Amino acid sequence: AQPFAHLTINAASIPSGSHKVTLSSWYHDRGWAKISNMTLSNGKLRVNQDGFYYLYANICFRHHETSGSVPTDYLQLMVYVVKTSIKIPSSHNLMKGGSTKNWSGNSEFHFYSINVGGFFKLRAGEEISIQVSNPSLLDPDQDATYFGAFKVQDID
Amino acid sequence: AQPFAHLTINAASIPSGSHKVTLSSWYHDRGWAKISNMTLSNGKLRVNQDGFYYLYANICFRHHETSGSVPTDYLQLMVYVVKTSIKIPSSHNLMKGGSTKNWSGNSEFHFYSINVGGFFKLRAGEEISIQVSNPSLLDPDQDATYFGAFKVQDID
Amino acid sequence: AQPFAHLTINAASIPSGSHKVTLSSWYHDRGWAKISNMTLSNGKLRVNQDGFYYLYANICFRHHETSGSVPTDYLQLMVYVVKTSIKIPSSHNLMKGGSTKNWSGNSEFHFYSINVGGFFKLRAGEEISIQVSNPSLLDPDQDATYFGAFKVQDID
Amino acid sequence: PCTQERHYEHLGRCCSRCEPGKYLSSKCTPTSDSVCLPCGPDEYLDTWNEEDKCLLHKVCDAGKALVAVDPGNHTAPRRCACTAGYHWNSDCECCRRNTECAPGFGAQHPLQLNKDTVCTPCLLGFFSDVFSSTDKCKPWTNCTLLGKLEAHQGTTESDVVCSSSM
Amino acid sequence: PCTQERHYEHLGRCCSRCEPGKYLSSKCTPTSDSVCLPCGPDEYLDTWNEEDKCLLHKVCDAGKALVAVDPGNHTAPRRCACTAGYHWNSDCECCRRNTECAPGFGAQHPLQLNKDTVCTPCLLGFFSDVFSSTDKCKPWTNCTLLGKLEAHQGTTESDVVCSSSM
Amino acid sequence: PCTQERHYEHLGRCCSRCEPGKYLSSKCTPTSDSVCLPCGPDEYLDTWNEEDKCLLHKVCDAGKALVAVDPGNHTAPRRCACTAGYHWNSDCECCRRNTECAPGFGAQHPLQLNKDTVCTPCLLGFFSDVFSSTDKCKPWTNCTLLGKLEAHQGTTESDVVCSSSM
Ligand SMILES: [Cl-]
Ligand SMILES: [Cl-]
Ligand SMILES: [Cl-]
Ligand SMILES: [Cl-]
Ligand SMILES: [Cl-]
Ligand SMILES: [Cl-]
Ligand SMILES: [Cl-]
Ligand SMILES: [Cl-]
Ligand SMILES: [Cl-]
Ligand SMILES: [Cl-]
Ligand SMILES: [Cl-]
Ligand SMILES: [Cl-]
Ligand code: NA
Ligand code: NA
Ligand code: NA
Repeated sequence: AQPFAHLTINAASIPSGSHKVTLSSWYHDRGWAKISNMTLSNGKLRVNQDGFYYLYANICFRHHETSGSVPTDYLQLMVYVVKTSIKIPSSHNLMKGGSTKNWSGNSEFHFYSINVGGFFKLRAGEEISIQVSNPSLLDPDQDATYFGAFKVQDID
Repeated sequence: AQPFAHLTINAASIPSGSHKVTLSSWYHDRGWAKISNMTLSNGKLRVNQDGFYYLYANICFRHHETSGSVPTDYLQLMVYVVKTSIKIPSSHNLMKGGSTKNWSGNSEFHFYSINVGGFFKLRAGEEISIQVSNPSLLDPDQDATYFGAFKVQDID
Repeated sequence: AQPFAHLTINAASIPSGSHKVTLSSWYHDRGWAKISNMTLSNGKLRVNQDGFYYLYANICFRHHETSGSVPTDYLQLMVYVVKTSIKIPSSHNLMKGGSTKNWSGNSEFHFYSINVGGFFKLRAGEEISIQVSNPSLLDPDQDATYFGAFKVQDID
Repeated sequence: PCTQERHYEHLGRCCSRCEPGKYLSSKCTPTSDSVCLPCGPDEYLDTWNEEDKCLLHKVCDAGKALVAVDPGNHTAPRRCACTAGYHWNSDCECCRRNTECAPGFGAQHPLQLNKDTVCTPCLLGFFSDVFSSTDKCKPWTNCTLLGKLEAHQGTTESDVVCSSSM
Repeated sequence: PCTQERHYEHLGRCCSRCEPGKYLSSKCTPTSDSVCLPCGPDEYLDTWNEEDKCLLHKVCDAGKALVAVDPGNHTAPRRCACTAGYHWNSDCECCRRNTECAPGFGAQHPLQLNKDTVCTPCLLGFFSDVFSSTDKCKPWTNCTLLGKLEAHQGTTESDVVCSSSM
Repeated sequence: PCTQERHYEHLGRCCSRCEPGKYLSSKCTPTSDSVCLPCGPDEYLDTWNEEDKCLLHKVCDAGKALVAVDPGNHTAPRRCACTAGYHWNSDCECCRRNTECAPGFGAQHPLQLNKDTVCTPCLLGFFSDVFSSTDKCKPWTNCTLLGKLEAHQGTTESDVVCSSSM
């Protein structure tokens, strides 16, 4: 069986605050969320089968005026697609996206989305995970905040 | 034959106005536009063969000062990749992207592009289509406004 | 062997200035950079085997205040994914992304990233290359500025 | 021959659709009928269906100024509404600030949840001197309650002026 | 031996290229020559080619301030230009506002379509007192036409001053 | 039995890991041990490893206000720091402007490279009348050096005032 995963944000477990975090809760079964021959554990997607995978993420940020004013006026909205390995405790950036923003105007709603994708060689045991800059600005919709992988070819 | 589609905007049939619409005209043959073992009808891309497809869209918005000032100053530029089914009349969002913008400054030209992509399980009979927020801001270039799909693997 | 390439920016050879250029230096071996059954020459990725490839690019722009003020205040950050052919000297846009920006505020750092992707029919001899609007704003990180291709299926 | 209401045809056979709350786990074979299984946690299907899998309930995101007016179940969708002062706009797919009524106009009551303010011009004996999305036209002051007399009459935009004369 | 102008080699054979207006539908086999088919609607090829498929004409998007100066056909590309007051810039790939000439300078005529304004300093007897991308230097007023006399002479930046004296 | 420090198990065999500066080119077979090859140009591995390929050194981008304090090699990672006036922030992954100390407070010395300014209130006999991320509290003026007398004493926010009296 050919491996893949399309993981959508666990809307009931998005961390609060304004410091950068690793997202550690995603759906793997309900809605468009799915997984096959890969394993998922606290936001770390484990590769079970060696190969070249296409990796992708879509992240949406949003803020409404009923939540009060957006804290300070340095605002940089970022995603990092990160690789670790049960072998190597240390982690490294595979892909990075985002923009600096000024959401301090006087309109009721603010929105921004980031998309990234790439083709990577992955070994069994390696883990893929997502980091975001402003967790309390994350859009909890399944069509909005997600990441995935699918195998394209074997190593050889 | 393995199914795919890369569809570019029909520049001669982009709807006018500022209300959200479903784009119902795309090229399927000329330029980079192509289709194989999928069918296309008024902006609805029908799946003919069950499988896991990678879905993607790129949408560009633009405005020049010779068109006059951009109407009101609430501006949110959005794409929605939507799934329907000849079976189920109702439709659901698969993917969503975009940003709030302020294009009311005093420079002659304004531009913004959205990209989205994801891996989805699709059944024959299901239809994929695109919704955009500001149709009269759409870039009619084939390298600019397009969407597509290609099959990666069978259901099993 | 199935063809692919994931190419990351050659950080030691990013051109200077504010005019649009073709990026002519990428890594093909170190880090996440890799290539297989495709050939790479001065920023032109040559196709060796006919087929349908998925093409993608991620481009990041950045500016810090220690470099001085950002020149004029018309700023449009753009990527173009371009196709040429040793056959045809002329080149054509396949994909285009980006945004107009105002980075003239009083914060120390500014950032923006563009992503694009699409499915294209490519013949042996054809070349893919990247154009960017503001070369001296390019992020030299391997997770930041890259482009790639991988074959999905044969022509038939 | 059979009705499209509770049935569907497949392999030259009339097979039964799945009831709301259940999805079509496997299609009818030449030897057995449809197999229907209950929708998983937080999922629903609201019709008699041939559906591959169940639909996930929408999030009533408080960060979008949304709130559930109806939670939904395995049989019914969740219903959200914009919190007070905002209304749902299907263009932005977002909760937009309600329209304010200019002076001389008042907000019509009762104010409808999730719907934009309707403005009405003030009638004789009433006025409005503010921009507001919530305020109705207020009636003129009665000078006699202040121990005073009506000096000059009001408009739809301004109140009466009271005088303490003799 | 054969020329690269109208021919190409393939399977140890000299085969004929496709004429402008036609694309290479199938390469030459060991038993037949090239097969060339006409370009479809709104498509072109402008050279003698071995091309897989035809090129789509560019859009002269009015929303980009562009206009067709030449429509193109199956043989020729479409030509666009920026409408009055703008010029094409190959950095932004967009129609940029023309440069304005400061006071003391005038816009050179004839004004070229799709090209940026060229500024020239005003010559003796002419002036410019505005920033403009279109205005040439205007000549000094002749006081005698106003029934007046020249009080003080003009500059390149200001007009003459006329006086009604006796 | 063997230690995890320099060894790893694979096909029921105890095989040797690769030394820093080398990557695991091919795993141990049933007939040979591990094959380890040197890291290519600008690449490193800093531990005893079973690694597929070497890691690329980070760029100390001057455009991000970064500078190498340690270049790295095939064995060690590269070390970057924010240039004077800025400090590394792991939230934005960027060099943020240092915090300024308000009047009455001074910047603590020695100033640490790549670390944000620490503010301290001015002690008796010292003052600070500016917002600055670099300036320490400056001591009061001694009027006698100006040939004058102390008229009024200073604060932590203002200097002494000197008078030339008799
Ligand atoms: Cl998880
Ligand atoms: Cl789940
Ligand atoms: Cl890789
Ligand atoms: Cl269509
Ligand atoms: Cl077409
Ligand atoms: Cl799906
Ligand atoms: Cl190169
Ligand atoms: Cl390299
Ligand atoms: Cl193509
Ligand atoms: Cl729902
Ligand atoms: Cl053309
Ligand atoms: Cl490093
Ligand atoms: Na009112
Ligand atoms: Na002038
Ligand atoms: Na201070």
